Amino acid sequence: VKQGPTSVAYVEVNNNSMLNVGKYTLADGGGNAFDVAVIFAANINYDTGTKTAYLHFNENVQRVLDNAVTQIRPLQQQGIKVLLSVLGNHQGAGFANFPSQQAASAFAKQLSDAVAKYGLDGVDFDDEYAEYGNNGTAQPNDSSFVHLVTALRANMPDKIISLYNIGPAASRLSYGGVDVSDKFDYAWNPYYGTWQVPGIALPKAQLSPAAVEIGRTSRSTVADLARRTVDEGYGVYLTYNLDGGDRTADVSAFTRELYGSEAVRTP
Amino acid sequence: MVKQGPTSVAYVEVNNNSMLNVGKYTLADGGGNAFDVAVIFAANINYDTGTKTAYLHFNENVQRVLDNAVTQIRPLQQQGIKVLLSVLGNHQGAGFANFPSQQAASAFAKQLSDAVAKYGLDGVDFDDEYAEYGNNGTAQPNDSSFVHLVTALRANMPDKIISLYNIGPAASRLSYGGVDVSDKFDYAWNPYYGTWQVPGIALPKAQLSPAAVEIGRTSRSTVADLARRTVDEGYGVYLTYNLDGGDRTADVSAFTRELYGSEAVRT
Ligand SMILES: [Mg+2]
Ligand SMILES: [Mg+2]
Ligand SMILES: [Mg+2]
Repeated sequence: VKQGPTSVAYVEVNNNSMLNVGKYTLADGGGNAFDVAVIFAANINYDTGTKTAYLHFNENVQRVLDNAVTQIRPLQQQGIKVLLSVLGNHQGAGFANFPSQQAASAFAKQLSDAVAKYGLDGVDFDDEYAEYGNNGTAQPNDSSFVHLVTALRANMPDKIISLYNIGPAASRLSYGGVDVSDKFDYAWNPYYGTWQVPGIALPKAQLSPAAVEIGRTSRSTVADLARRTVDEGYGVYLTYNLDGGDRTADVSAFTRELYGSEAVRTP
Repeated sequence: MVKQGPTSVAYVEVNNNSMLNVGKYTLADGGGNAFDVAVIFAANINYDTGTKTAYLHFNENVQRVLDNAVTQIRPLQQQGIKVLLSVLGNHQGAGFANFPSQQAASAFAKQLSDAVAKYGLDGVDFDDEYAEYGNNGTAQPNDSSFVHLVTALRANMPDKIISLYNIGPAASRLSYGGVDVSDKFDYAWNPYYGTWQVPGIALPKAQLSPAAVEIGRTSRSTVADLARRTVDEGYGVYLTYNLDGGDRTADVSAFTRELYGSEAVRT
């Protein structure tokens, strides 16, 4: 019954629980304050012996996935999609420097295998901390990310793929006559506290020019950025770092503008 | 063998890293410092509900760095590197923009100047985040508090450095009662790491850093691009944040090549 744009919440599972995303609803009965929860974050690692990238989960990320039944399914039951973000991890392998289509495809299978095993709704790409060049890896090239996303989308035609619009991967979305922009569901501004339209050939309904960090970004700014989201006709609103505290006022700061309603907490 | 180029600045999170790393990077051509200004991040503004009076608060690590200034600070100053103390909100309602009166703002300013002199610092940096205006029965930001505080502070230290992290309520409230305090600052920089945003402040370009980079997270190519744009366009400051204890020779040289025409070298 809620109508406005799609709300997104990155959660740093190293410090906080995914379930807090589901504790905020709209006073006027519209539904959840948040539409998408993102687990931050899995990693892309490099195995120097085999000279091969692989998907890696730290102790915290692995705990959330292993406990998907208490840590994920309840959000999904409420209607909240859950994604896994993937980040560089200082080992030289990154989303933009796969040496070949087959190599990018091997990684896509690992991502899609993880989405399937743990019942996830999709994946989010964050191309930072890769440290391209460590362990004798190559610098970014023009084809790696297009190959990777092309394979992932073929693997998961029904799942969400989203882009944290930063890093070398973000500027390499077209290769060999294929622009993979329409293979993403969403793209959003990575600079928390600011408004910045992603220059990506995706419709406005799937873009978040605004990005805020709950608990740090001024409530004045949260509200203004959500008002601009609606005013200019955009369809996504990115938030990061919701914790376990009482953020009713922080959340209401944008639910007031996105949905015309204030937020209430479940406990 | 002197260095010609914009003044580079290094925010150091002392909760995790030592100030001394800032002095560990010199230029391969001439041996000047890669970094001209180190900023201890960060002291706090607390409220104290009894007195109803804001006070300068140091956390365990900041207190340790200041108490041990002889080994953590003086070596940098003796190497020619100025050392500033950042001040940040701390969730207790008092912030730089909601002092109720000139007198109370002047009282907090005396605490800052006193601490500058006691520990032999070179000045103070303002970061107006996390204050949580309204907590403990505090007021919302007003138009006068920050002008009063900066006027009193500059009166206390005519010879010291006062810098502005360009974010938060205080950074839009620089004029009141016929007094514009823009020229009372020595520097003002973009808070949005990874980006280029010229502060809209009535300071000369030589005292502005539109560039902001996080060492170890911002891509080296972005570090270099922003450093090149700083020289082009003619700005006088280049802000870096979060230098750690690892070997960041390639990250530092990424900007020193463009700022000063020379690679950096560690130890
Ligand atoms: Mg689509
Ligand atoms: Mg395109
Ligand atoms: Mg700025």
